[PDB]
Amino acid sequence: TGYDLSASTFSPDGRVFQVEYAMKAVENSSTAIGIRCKDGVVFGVEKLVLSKLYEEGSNKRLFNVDRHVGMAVAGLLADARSLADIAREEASNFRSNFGYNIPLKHLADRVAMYVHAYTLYSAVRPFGCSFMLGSYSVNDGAQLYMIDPSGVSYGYWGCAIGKARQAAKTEIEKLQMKEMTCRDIVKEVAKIIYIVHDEVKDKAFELELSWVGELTNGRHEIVPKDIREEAEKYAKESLK
Amino acid sequence: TTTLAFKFRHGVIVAADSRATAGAYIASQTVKKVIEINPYLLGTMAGGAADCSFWERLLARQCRIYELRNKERISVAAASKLLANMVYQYKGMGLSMGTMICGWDKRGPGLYYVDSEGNRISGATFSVGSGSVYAYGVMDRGYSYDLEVEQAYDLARRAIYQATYRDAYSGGAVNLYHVREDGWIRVSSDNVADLHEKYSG
Amino acid sequence: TTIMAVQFDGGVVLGADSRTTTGSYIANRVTDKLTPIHDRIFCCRSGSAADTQAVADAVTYQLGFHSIELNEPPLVHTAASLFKEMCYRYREDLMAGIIIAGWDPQEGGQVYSVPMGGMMVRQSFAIGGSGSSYIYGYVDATYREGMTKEECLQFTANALALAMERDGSSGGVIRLAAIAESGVERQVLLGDQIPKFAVATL
Amino acid sequence: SRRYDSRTTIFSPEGRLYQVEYAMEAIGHAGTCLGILANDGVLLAAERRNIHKLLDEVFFSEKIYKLNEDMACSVAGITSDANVLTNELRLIAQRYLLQYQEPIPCEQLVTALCDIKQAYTQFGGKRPFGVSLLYIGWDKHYGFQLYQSDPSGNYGGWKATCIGNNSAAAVSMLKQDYKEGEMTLKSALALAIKVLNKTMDVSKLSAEKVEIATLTRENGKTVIRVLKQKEVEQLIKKHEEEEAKAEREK
Amino acid sequence: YDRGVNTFSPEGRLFQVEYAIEAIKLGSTAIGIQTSEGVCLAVEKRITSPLMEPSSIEKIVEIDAHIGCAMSGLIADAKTLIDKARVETQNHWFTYNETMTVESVTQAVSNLALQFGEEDADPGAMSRPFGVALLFGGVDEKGPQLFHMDPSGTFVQCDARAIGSASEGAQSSLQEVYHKSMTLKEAIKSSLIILKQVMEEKLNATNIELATVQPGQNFHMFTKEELEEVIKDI
Amino acid sequence: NQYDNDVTVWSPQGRIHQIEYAMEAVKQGSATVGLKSKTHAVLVALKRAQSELAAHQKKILHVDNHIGISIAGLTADARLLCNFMRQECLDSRFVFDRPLPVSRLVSLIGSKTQIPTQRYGRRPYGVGLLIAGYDDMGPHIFQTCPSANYFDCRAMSIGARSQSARTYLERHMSEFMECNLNELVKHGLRALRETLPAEQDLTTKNVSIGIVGKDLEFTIYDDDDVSPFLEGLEERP
Amino acid sequence: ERGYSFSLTTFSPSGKLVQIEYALAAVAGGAPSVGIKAANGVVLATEKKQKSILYDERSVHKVEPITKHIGLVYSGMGPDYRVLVHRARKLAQQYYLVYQEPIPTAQLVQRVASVMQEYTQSGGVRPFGVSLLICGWNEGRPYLFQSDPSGAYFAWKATAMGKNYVNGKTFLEKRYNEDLELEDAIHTAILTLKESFEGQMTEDNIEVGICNEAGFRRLTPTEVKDYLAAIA
Amino acid sequence: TQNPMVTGTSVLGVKFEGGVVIAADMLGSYGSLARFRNISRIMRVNNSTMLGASGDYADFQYLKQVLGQMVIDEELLGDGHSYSPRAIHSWLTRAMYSRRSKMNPLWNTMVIGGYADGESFLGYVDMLGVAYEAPSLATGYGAYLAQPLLREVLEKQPVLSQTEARDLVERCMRVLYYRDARSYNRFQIATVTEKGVEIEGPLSTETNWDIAHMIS
Amino acid sequence: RFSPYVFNGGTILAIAGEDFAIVASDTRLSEGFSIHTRDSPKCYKLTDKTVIGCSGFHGDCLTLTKIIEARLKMYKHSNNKAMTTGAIAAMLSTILYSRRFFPYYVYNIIGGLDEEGKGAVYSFDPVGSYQRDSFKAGGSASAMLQPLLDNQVGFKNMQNVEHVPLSLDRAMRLVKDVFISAAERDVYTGDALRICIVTKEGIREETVSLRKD
Repeated sequence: TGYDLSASTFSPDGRVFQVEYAMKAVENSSTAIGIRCKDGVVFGVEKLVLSKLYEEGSNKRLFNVDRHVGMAVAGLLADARSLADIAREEASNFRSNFGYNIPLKHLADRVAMYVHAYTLYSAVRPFGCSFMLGSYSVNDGAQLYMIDPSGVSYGYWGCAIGKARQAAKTEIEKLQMKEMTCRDIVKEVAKIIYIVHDEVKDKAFELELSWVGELTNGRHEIVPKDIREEAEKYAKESLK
Repeated sequence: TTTLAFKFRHGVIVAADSRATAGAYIASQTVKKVIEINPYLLGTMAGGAADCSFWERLLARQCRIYELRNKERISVAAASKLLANMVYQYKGMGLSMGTMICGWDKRGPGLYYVDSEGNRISGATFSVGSGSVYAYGVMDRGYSYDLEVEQAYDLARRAIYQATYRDAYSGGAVNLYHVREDGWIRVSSDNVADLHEKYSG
Repeated sequence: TTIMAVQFDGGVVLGADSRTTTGSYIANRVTDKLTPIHDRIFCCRSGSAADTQAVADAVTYQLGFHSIELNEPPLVHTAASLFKEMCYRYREDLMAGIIIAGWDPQEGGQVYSVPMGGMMVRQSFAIGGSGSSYIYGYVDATYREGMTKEECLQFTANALALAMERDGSSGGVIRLAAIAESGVERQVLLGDQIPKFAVATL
Repeated sequence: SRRYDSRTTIFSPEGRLYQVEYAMEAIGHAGTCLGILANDGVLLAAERRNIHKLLDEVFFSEKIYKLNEDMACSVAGITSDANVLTNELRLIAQRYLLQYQEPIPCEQLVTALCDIKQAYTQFGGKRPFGVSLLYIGWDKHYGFQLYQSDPSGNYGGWKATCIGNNSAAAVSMLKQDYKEGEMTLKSALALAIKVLNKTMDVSKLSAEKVEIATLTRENGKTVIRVLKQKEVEQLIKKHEEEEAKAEREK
Repeated sequence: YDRGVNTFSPEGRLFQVEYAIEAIKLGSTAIGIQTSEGVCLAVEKRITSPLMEPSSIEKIVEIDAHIGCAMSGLIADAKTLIDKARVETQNHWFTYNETMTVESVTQAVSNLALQFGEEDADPGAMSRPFGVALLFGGVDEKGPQLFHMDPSGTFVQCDARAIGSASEGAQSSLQEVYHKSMTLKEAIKSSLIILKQVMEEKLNATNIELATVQPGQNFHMFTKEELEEVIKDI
Repeated sequence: NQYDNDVTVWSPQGRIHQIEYAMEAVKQGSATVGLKSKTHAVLVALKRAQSELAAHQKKILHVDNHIGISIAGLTADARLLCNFMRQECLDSRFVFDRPLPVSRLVSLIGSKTQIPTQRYGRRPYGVGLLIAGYDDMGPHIFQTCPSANYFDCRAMSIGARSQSARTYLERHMSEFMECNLNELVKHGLRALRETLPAEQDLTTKNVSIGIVGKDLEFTIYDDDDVSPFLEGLEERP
Repeated sequence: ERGYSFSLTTFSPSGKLVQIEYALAAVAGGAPSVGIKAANGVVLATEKKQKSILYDERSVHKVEPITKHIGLVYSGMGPDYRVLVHRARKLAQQYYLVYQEPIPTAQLVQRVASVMQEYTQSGGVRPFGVSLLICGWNEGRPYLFQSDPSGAYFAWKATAMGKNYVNGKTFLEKRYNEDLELEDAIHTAILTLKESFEGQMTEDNIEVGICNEAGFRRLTPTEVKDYLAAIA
Repeated sequence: TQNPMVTGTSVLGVKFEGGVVIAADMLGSYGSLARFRNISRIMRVNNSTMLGASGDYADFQYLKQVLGQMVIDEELLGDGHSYSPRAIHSWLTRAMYSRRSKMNPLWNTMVIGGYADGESFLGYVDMLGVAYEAPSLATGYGAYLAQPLLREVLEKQPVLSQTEARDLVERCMRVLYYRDARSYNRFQIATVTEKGVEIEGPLSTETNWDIAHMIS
Repeated sequence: RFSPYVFNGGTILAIAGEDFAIVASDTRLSEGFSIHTRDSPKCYKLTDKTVIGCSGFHGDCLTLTKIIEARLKMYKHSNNKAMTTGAIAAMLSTILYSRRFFPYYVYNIIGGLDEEGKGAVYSFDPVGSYQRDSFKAGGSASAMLQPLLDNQVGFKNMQNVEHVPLSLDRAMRLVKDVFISAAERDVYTGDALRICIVTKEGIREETVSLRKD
């Protein structure tokens, strides 16, 4: 008490236990991974099937916040939707005020500043969601910034957020993703996500996978269905 | 446009023409120029028809609220003051409305006048409209506080007939209302042509 | 005053007249009408002097802050768009015309015009000011695509000299400025150096 | 904010108000103030506590202020609250003067202050002004008139009253030795000296320890005079002489 | 203090609203019966002392010429809602040249209900839920109607309902003695006898307030002589 | 403790106890099973009453001619959100002259319900909405939990004792889509029937439906006009 | 930003503002300072004890002017002192704008006291943790004012805030004269500062301001060490 | 907007089977001065809706920016839907009506062509917010020059082929160039059909001046 | 200077029969001296028992029509029933007065059936004064249509003429003839006509060609 009740107070040591609990709430959620390559940034997010009565593509953890910027989320999904709305609002404001699509670096910096701004007052609580934004530019290349619920945004060759994030990171380290090909990296993302998924822990599961990059003409899109089945088959084979 | 009203021993009489013109064109010859605010309260429309109708209806709503709240029929003076304030708060805003409200209350018969200018005047006789200047002549020269009901009726009818005849913005038919203790009674609604033929023969 | 900008292959050349008049009397006979928004972006201002100064200063503010936020130098199109928004939002009381030119790494030498009203469009050659009307023929008959730095400078100097000697609201000296990857370099043409043309004396 | 609020603007289970009770208790140990009425004027006796030799003491009065042209005030408690209260009172008094072209009646001004103090207790979530006020003045309707107000917002009209330590003893002395309707300025002054000597017996009557003020009506003009240090010494000498005479006769 | 105004219970409900419902049963007993020939409302006055004027003790209020209301609970808090309901009905009349339907009146009353908080809207708003249960009896185009307005905002249309100190048990007995084809006279007789049986004190014309709404007549409140005429047979 | 008395607090387990209470209240609400076909979408709710005397308050609200909702939880909050959604629908019809699509309506209400999860002293709308709509992309069924999170679903059951209906929906979800309108409404009615225990009966006088189809505007049916649908129904399993 | 509307400062059962007492305790725990009056001016002195010499003691200033005729020093928290001196500067500038005459020191201190009182009785704020010694000259007269975190104020001929402040006050009482000159005031102030410096004062560690009919001006280390040498 | 400072002249448009065709000159006139002669007064809403604009050009730029941003928002929604040309027409109508109602209108007249669901749509809105759909539409002086010919030929042939519509629009642009001071010999034409939206770059019209020798 | 209003033309007419209502209007949209289109009916059916004829400034016409639609929907959801003709008239009058200081430059005619199976036609003005009359014409040719309606439908100023209540066929023939006459002398109307028949059987729409000029 007193050191974990609000985000506007320090622990006797100077800690933010509300933000730590937000980190817990984003860790215990389903996994979501984002891999940037020299010619694209891909997202594979893991969907918990509460019941088979749901639709495929329901409650997407993948948002399309700008014409060229995606957003793979983990944590509270309503909070993620709100943050995606804020991100697209910021992108709209930048487009209106500067005549061109916002760069991903500044987009992520502004969004992280907003997230941190809602981690200062007792009148609000820190966001229960972490999110990775991937974009592409002709002059910048493929870019991928991961953002914490605390409000820290860093560029990541490849990141994972959720329960098996560290396992995904470690097994995908064998990939030299910084100069790889987006198409095959999609299949490798299917692989890594299948291995890091715990079937016993979550018997029912789905995958939402997408990329943005030079093959997309620099506009964010979902994976085409045919590539989806082929990557699914590759992941099944890699399950061994 | 012509409305007249006058109190006397046996209540109050209100009469009105039923012609409404949009410029030099008669828009309608069946306008109910007398507004029934309540079964015991009457207003008129003169000038801006829509403004008069809206303000009379809002006054009706306000007085219904007051009656429900205070378990009493609203005083004619109180209603006149409320309407005067309501119109005056928007003075000099293009409003062109003018009407006399009469009724029976704790102080017997009572007739007040209000306008878009905020002028709230009590009195015994009033008339407003294009032909009201004419209706003044007949009403003032034939008015008596002790007139019988039929004498009040035919005096008001004759005054409206003369106003409609001499003026051009007044015509159609006369609507007549008698306000007594219990409330109002629609005395008659007579075409000006029938009135003219009756008065000629 | 009169302002004239032309892009060359890899950069831009801008020029302005040095006359500002409060009626028939010259308020400032050496006035500067080309303001550096950034190290490679300039704005040629015309119209209401106070409006031009306020818009230029506010744009310099906002674009400098935006460039600091991006950690990268801005773009000519971005600056022109921000002028366009600023002029469109205040077209009722801000009455000015601004030619936004310069070089960026991604697009190169580029020029845009935002006259009174708040509209943005790129032009190879851009002309503005009260004296702008008298030189459309000369620029259409003299300007050909594919010019170099020096010949753009000479052509702009000639056109602005004609405009200033034919316009009562323009005169004095002419300020030229070339912007490219090498940098910005600015000179003033005064008196004899200004290109004087033949007069039909009879 | 529910846990961390102080909620000073709510009731109490037993119906009292702890904040105003604490304000009154603090005022009790605060400085001494006394107001008295005479047939030709009204007198104030204020006691200053901080009397270090490092004081510049250049001010005419410390706890006694002039609300307007014809009314003076004595404050008891937090002097920083007293200053803002006093200049607010001056502001509203001059507001009434502007609005009516007539000196603001003392009862009017006291009622306005009690209204604002009561509202500030009523809500706002802030600690109430823990300062008691004692107002003297002259008006067209009642002339010489003095009121004592409380931080709770309640006021009363008195012929004489004291606030501070030994308030009950002081008011007993007034009730015993005040000649209603027959109190001249001199006898009123002597009673005020008696009270200043007795209600604060610790650190017996001293010239610099207190300040004395008078309010009179000369030629239709309200005159507020602060008795100088030589005057306070004269009061001390007169009190000593009269006490010696009374004891010798005893 | 500590607990807020927007705090639920571990089982998932507002204990503040539960307290409001408790205050409802702390309120005065009221009865409403809707029939095919109108609707009747009654309430026990709970006279404290004979010095108190029975005139100022009236729990039945007119919302419009065709709508009466019975209030139980914080009678002081109920009058504000009653004023709001009447002004809303008159606004509907002013807008659409017709009497506002009883169901819409009840829905709007529900809209006003459960709109409070500390910092959730304009500061000049409510802080606590209304602690009054209401019975809106009326006549409109759907014939006689009767609505139980719960302070929870869970408005109900009910043929007959008893609320207040003796709400339950009395409501069951009224249902047992209640039928689907009763006349207005039968309805008033049954309501009166149930109220008399459940009275905590010896009732008379000065202990009850009775009112009715008829399909033909307007909202009429039973005066003392008719109250005695209808109670002497019971 | 202190993790359950406010909305802006963070539980050490990473949860919001107010959200937990709202999601408990939505289950404590009355039974409502909604489902859809390839062309039509129907909601079937059982209207609870405070007593036998009460007339089984309506749980299905008409938000638009092509979209309807059913509530489970706080009635006042449900009505407020229904008014807010219908205001959005009329705004869309006024601006773009088109019916506002169900997916966007549900996303908008989710965004609206997200703000109370962050605002200080603000409570979640303790009511869950089953939204059945028809638009250019066929029928759509959404469940908006008071947790401000919406789920697109072929067939959902909300309210107490909903596990039997959920099992029925999971069993027959393969055949919900291709059956026609009367078979679809019969399947929903049987799911609601299995919701309740054996001794109680699916009486016509306390069950209501709201159905919207390819050519059918969203219409609600009550005791008398759900009687033809309550024809040939098997007894309680 | 919401803003708490409940005053953090509340009346204790005894009526004492224990929060204000803690503020005064923070003032005492802060760096000491002294102020003294002469027959024709005021002298404010204080010590600036940094950490090791890595701090550029020259770069930062503690004595601050408000106008050409008013200066002040503080004992307490520099963060509060900065905002307080900035607001006092704004108030003096506004008064000069309104009345086209220099701010009287008494009126400026009254405004500062009103600001402190608003802080102490307002909600969501913390009482200021400084005590101000204010020197001013106006109408050919000197003025030295003590202003406390409680919001009150006094006109004090001599004062000492901070650690050992009561002993500093007694020492000033013993070594204070009614009709001393500015030279005697400087001697007394430096004598008190070295008696309560605890660590061998230096010209850099002592910063002094003088206010007289010529205005207010801060003594630079040159004449500072000159006076320390003359005083020993 | 109080006064239009730079103004583009009329815009023409007709509908053929399975699509619509629109045209407008590429000139932005500063009153009587033709400062801009290659700008685009036609904006592509999407692959099914397109707009042609007259009147002030800055207001057109603002309207294009807003419309593009909101189409981007719709695309980012990713609900599998698309704004119909009817919806675009209605939204432009409502924005124009609000803008006037605030007594700061938009000096622009817009023609909204589109083709969705096998329906060819051709909407008309103006500064003052009047809205309607017609088989033939023309703004400004076009409404007096080409719109009569458009209406006559459409009454003669209720439905005309795509090439017939293109020829008719070319002839109408020829007539506007002859008899309009604000026109230009080079104009931009575009077509919206099932394949999508196509803007056929800069195009010119053939001019006949044989009557110039008939003066005597 | 900017002019917020412009007269687009158009003529609306309505006759309230004993069991039916007829509301007819040309489909000519005008602007200054140019005709835009030959199809823009001024009649808009709200319910199966009520239609509105709105003429004048087309922008205000469209916005007011959509406002009436939105208020109809809100009232429908609130009261769980459709709106009566009188309720619609009062609501539209209140809407008109809500813009008293920015008047809607539109003429409105409410043609419908009440609960008693009786025709009802309500005339309006730009500000919101309304009443119920058996027959009313407004718009461009109101002055060219009112006397003929008064003499024929009302049988006004006629001797030795008994008053047969009008039938549907008589009303239809009369309205067709009156617009035939109006299209000649008035320039704002013609080329087409849309007629809405409101009866207990529903709303029947009939299109008739007029003087194509």
